[PDB]
Amino acid sequence: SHQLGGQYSIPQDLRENLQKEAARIGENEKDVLQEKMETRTVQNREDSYHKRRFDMKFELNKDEKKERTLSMLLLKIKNGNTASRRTSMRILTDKAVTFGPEMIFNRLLPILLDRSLEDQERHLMIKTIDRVLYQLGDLTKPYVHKILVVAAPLLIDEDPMVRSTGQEIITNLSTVAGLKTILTVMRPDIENEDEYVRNVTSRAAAVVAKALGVNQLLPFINAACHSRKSWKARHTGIKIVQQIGILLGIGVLNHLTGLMSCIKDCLMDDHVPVRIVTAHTLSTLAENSYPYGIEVFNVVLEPLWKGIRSHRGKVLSSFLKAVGSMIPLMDPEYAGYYTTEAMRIIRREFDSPDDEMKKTILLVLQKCSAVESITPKFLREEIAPEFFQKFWVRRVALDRPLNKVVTYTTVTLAKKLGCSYTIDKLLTPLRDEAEPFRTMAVHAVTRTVNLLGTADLDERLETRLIDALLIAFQEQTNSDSIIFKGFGAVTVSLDIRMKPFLAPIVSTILNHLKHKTPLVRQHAADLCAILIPVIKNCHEFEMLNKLNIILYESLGEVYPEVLGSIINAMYCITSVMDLDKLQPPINQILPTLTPILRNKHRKVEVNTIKFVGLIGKLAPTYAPPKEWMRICF
Amino acid sequence: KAYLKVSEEEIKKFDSRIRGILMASGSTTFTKVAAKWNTSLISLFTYFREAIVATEPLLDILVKGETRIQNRVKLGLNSKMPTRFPPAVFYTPKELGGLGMISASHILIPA
Amino acid sequence: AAKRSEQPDLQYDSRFFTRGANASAKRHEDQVYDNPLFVQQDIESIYKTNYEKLDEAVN
Amino acid sequence: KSSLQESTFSKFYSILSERMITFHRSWQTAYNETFEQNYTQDIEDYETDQLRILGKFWGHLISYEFLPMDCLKIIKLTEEESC
Amino acid sequence: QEAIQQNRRLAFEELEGSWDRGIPRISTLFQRDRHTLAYDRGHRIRREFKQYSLERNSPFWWTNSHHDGKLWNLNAYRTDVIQALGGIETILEHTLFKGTGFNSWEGLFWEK
Amino acid sequence: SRHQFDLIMCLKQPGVQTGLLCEKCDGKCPICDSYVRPKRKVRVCENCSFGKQAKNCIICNLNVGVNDAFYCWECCRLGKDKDGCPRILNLGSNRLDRHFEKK
Amino acid sequence: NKIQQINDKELQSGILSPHQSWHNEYKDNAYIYIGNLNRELTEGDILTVFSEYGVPVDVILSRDENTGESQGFAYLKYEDQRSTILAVDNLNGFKIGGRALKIDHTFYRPKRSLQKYYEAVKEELDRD
Amino acid sequence: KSQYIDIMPDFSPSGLLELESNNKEGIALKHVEPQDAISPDNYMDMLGLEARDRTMYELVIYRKNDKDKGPWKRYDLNGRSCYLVGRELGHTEIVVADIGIPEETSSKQHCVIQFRNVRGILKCYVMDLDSSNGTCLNNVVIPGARYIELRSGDVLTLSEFEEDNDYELIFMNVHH
Amino acid sequence: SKYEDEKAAEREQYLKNLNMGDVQKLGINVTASSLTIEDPAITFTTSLLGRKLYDKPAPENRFAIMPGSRWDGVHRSNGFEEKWFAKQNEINEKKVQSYTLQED
Amino acid sequence: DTKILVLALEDLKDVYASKVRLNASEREELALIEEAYDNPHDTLNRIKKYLLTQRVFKPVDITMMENYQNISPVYSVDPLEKITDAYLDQYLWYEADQRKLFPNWIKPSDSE
Amino acid sequence: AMSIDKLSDVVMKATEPQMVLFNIYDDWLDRISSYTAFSRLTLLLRALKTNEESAKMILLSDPTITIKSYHLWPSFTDEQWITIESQMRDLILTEYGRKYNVNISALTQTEIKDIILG
Ligand SMILES: [Zn+2]
Ligand SMILES: [Zn+2]
Ligand SMILES: [Zn+2]
Repeated sequence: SHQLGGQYSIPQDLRENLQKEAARIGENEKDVLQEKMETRTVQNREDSYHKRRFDMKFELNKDEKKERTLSMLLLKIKNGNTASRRTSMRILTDKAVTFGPEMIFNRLLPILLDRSLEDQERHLMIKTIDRVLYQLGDLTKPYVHKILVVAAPLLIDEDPMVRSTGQEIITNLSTVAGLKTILTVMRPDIENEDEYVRNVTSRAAAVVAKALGVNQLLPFINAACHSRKSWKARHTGIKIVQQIGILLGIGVLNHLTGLMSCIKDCLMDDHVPVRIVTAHTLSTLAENSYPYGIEVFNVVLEPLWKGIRSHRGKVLSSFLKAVGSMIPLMDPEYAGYYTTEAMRIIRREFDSPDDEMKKTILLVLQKCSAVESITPKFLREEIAPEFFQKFWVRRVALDRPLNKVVTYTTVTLAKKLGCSYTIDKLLTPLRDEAEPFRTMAVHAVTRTVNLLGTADLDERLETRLIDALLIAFQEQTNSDSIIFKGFGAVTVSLDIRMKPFLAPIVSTILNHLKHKTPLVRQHAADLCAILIPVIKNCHEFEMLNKLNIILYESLGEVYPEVLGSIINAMYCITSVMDLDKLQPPINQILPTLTPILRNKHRKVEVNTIKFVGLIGKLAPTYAPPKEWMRICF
Repeated sequence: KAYLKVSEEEIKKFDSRIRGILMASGSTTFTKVAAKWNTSLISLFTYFREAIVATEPLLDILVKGETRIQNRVKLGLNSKMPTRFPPAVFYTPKELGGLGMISASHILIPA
Repeated sequence: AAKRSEQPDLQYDSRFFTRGANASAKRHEDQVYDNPLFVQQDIESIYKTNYEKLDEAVN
Repeated sequence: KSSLQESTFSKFYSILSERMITFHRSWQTAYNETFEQNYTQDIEDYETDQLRILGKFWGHLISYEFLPMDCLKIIKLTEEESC
Repeated sequence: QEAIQQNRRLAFEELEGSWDRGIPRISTLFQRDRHTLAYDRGHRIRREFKQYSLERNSPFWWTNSHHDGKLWNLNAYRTDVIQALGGIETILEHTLFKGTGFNSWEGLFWEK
Repeated sequence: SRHQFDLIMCLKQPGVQTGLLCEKCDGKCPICDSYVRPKRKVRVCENCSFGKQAKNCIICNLNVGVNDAFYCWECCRLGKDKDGCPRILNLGSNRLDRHFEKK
Repeated sequence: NKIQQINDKELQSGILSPHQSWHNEYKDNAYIYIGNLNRELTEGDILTVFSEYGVPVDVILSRDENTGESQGFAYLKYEDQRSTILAVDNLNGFKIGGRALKIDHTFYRPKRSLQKYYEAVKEELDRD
Repeated sequence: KSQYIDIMPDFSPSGLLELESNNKEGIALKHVEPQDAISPDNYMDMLGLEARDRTMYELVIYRKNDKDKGPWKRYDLNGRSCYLVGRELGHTEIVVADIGIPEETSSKQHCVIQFRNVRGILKCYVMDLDSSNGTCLNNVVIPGARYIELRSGDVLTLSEFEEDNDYELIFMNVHH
Repeated sequence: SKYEDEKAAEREQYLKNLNMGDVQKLGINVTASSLTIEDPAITFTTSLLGRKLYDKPAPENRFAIMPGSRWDGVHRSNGFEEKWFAKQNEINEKKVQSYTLQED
Repeated sequence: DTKILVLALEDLKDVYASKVRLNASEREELALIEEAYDNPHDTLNRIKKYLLTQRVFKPVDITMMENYQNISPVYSVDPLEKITDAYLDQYLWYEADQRKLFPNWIKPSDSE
Repeated sequence: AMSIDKLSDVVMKATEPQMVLFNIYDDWLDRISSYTAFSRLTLLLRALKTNEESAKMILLSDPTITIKSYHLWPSFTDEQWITIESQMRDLILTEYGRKYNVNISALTQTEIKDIILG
């Protein structure tokens, strides 16, 4: 099989060796369109936990025409033109009565259990259940079981918009189906073996509790919590108390006595996972109560400590969360005792690598600043240095749910600790390399300086603070407000002291307005609008007219995001400074703006209309009246 | 040995290609004309690589084309003066702020 | 006794793929060159001092 | 050198030398003497690629006799002395 | 053959030399979308019939630089021209470069 | 709300805390939704206070609140001032439906 | 799933390479806490999955002093640290025997009471 | 001096790590197909001939008490690269092996029928899995832990001795 | 007291030193082929710390570390290590795409 | 199916990757392509349905591009039909090349 | 300057009073303005003035990069210079911290630029 010529490309049999791989490896690849095919379907938002909704168990020729009509209407709503479904919602809400609720729900509800439906298509179905349930008003038990299979798994869903529209149903169904019917449907469901089904109807039965009032639902809980029959009924019967205490918020209170029947006695269970749950259900009842409760929580305070002084493990993390949130509602006599008791435990647990404990350590520090007994010297000497080093690791700054806690905990400790002490420790993170960690340490400074004020800082931190910000300002990548408010909440505090630091800052504004990337020219101009009220207080009118001209020569910029923020700084300089001494001057400014009003976008139209109307107030006489009429058009 | 040359059809296609580059529209901006001459030129020398050495008419047409575009820029302002337009103006890469047009036409042509 | 997962044929060093192989082919219609004439454009930054390494190196 | 930076061998630098070696005998001695400088001193530097460009470059000069072939006398094959 | 034979690992140090060589351009084996290109067949004739369906000329009708990889590099031309004109300084004696007031010409960027 | 019918007010006994409005809903009467001529601060009940909920605008209850909320003069003449907690509970049909369509 | 949550955020921002990564907090640590193990997996089998990412020098499985069965956690030191960056990151959240194990960096302090268990383990890992 | 420490490590395999790679839904199965394992048809498709010139393989069962009734069952071996022998009684049992036998002296995993490609030639083999009772080919005992080369017509018995043999398993080169 | 302090320090040191990774501690780190190959004469004729190393080809890795002799040979991964390459290739690609797609 | 789409739609999108000021027909097309990415399955069903039922098509406009010697024709079909024509094209070439329809000699082929 | 290999080699050997030309910039002025060239040069001298041997370690790390027979400084590419200017930049700061025992995170940015520039 001799070749003619030679081989110049690749050997012929080697391409097929390659083109066979793409079939083998490609079927596992999820191609671009294959990806977007799945992403559409709502299940990509969900963990393995949430997937269990589908594991849950769900259970003529004239009148055959209505059997189509509903199935057509239910089609138009779900998949239909916006002018279609708008007419088919009007037809349901009127005619829901005449159609058999058997026919509606037996046809409607199965859709919500398929694995296909998109989020746009699901919310159009739920909106029909809500509008149908509102009318009929007398509903049989078979469907109340079906509806809660559909509706209740919403309560655990990822985002709050869906969480609420799930809650909106059950509070409507609770009134329709009445008190007697639902509490019969939960009983076989709470004794259920499956976890997910129990986690679902703790949240569902609690939503029922708020709508009908908790007293009507209380003997149900007391049956489940105190139940010796099943272990799991004790457990979930206690969770019902959380989502009652979470929903009812402050209002738990007067019901706290009846609830305490469940909590304490169900606490003593030999099963640890029950022991743990009540320790949390107390910290929620303790907080939601706040000042008033304690007289009902003395009964539980004794068994916690014998659980803290021994069990360690995760029982220590839960019991301390309970005792930690009883403190602020204790009397000053005891509250000082239990903290100095608990502050011994925390000092021992700062080295605990677990998350569950760190969330407990923060709570107690957070609540033990307000105790009188600890001095701010004790903190600085011990708790503070072992705090900032362990909780400010970069692994904290990444996940938001633990960032909001550490900064809030930092900010509260800033009342006992100095303002100069915390800001001193936050300079290492403000200059850090990681981006998400520089943003965390900015929130802590903005929040702190608003409370305490900058009067505390010795001159050296006042200079080091601003160098840390400018740095942390000039390496930012993502656009966020926090740096600007922060750098703007510092200036407002120390304003007259700012004067020497104001020369080199304005040099970097003028240096960043020459930078190629258009984001940097936003933040260069966004930081001018902040410094103007400070520059005027320092009384540089020779240094405003320099910014103003430089903002004038850039006013023909292309990028709308950037051109908008330049006009914003122009509007800050103009209102602040005298008109007569404006450098450009005004009569040269206003005719440059009128062709900018045609700039579409928004940032430009908004920031301009505020600038033009400024001149209408302050200096109407400059542009001739045919110019004002060119603006009115 | 295989001697190679460019067929006469694909010389005429090139010449007509430039002819179209001058009337194309948007021709007047100096940088778009220079970019168009670049791409066309690179398509040629990259496709016919070796064959261009042995064809006279193709070389002649290159010399006409390149001068015609430079004339496009010059008439674009108002001068044919050599003194105003030193070769750095046409030949500096765009990264230093010239046209960056890529000259294959200086050479010396075998006569 | 446990079953191996399949590795295809030769395998390859990771630097084959991560190099961004033929990336120059998503070129604009008329860009003759594939690199900026100067690094200093492409480098995106020059000197950003690292306060963490120096503090370790000093002490 | 400008031949070695070029990434592949070309007939340009061959004929550039061929036209030049025949011009005057003073360039005969310029290539003859620079084939010795390469082989002795300057081979120690080169990558295994740029030897493929030299090999073909002294191929056309020797096989067309421009060199000529007795200038290849310096090549000596031993285990002891060879790079 | 060697690697499949001894179960070793191609190191990329060995084959980096030829990274830009070859008429299919070796580097085209390691493209990201190669898996989806193995299903593109008949591309050569698609390019040559784009004459008819489109008005805009794309003067490269003989290559898909996705399949074939980029078959030329003119990078060196740009430097060699720059020193044929006398270097960057004498080039910038003919400009407003000093008017702008920049210190060095190295990082200039023209708005695209 | 005056023009959006599904939203349900609170109407409980106002406490001593002042309602807040976000920057976007700022300058509005919570009853008639007019931007003109304020008169009296709003006062909302405790059970609309507590935690995160207290901060959110008393109209959209989504964005965080900053400024105080006043009743306009006309709503203080008729007496709609003192009916109760003027706070919207649900997010309403309009806000949800935009949200899902966008994604 | 706590840690797995971080790396996705982190990588999304293009953090890339340890200086900016939270894994840089350690650098002097090698042992990795290996959590949520199944009960029947023993030291040799934990020394199966974890050599994918490196060469273990040491291992300790935590087990009750009396009955001598798995507590469910282990401490495994890799020879070259960067395996730790690799194991924590890559293999965290992975199922074995139905329960998805957790890894995290750890500082490990030896306990006198196991002193013989160290040579008994070492001698096997000292074979290689 | 009694024991070093009561605890000590193991360095022994658990069934969990090996099991996950291999599943009979209930249980792990020995014998990962060697790298050259290929189903016969896909080897026949390499040599590219429609079924008349192909070699086929069926494993026919003859109850050793009476063979006169002909085949007890007929199992086609051209489908897969490997086939597993085990205990499926019918009278409760879980079904594991490909080829089951109603034999109470046969372990769940007994002998494996493996096809391979050795230098371009399809050759079926057999290995004892070291089942409880042993195995015999040509009614001759076979050593465990090696692939023994099957040859057309040979018989496969499930036990070490003739006393327990109720069935005959015959391997067939199939042409013309 | 001083002695006690010293002892404490020593134990701390011991703790830290035990914890440190071996390769870093010895540390100090982290053409020929072509020639020795393109050569006619050649024709005529595994752990950093000596620890046992695997045999068969392993999955690729960020640092190129090689699995220990004891590895079973199954992929076990969350799937991250492959997703880092996709980001690695991306970031490395858009440095080239940014200039080449530039226009004017 | 999805891969042959990806190839087709990318072939259609490369036309408008360059263009600057778009006419209406262009926006119409780009709308169709973007929708084709947003619902691949839907547009596959649309395609195959057109491969069955539709035997009457919209008209086809002509312009002529001047080559200064030649004048060559150019056909612009409608985008709805461009997508089915594209998918059909890519598919037929993939099969026909897979089953060895065209022998070696026919050749503005893929390899060279 | 005397801490460079070549210049010391000339000044040590020479037995007569004599003038010698050098080009300090090797060939850097192809791709670099005189401004930034003088700037890098003063950085390469400031790190050689202070640490010396440890700076010369930064220069002479990779032997693959070779000083030519003409030049003084080893011939890098542009990016290798961009990193080496950062290392030579680092020696000044670590050494400053060693000298005055100031942990260098305690300094203002201006103080860093002044330290690098004198
Ligand atoms: Zn609002
Ligand atoms: Zn009002
Ligand atoms: Zn209220």
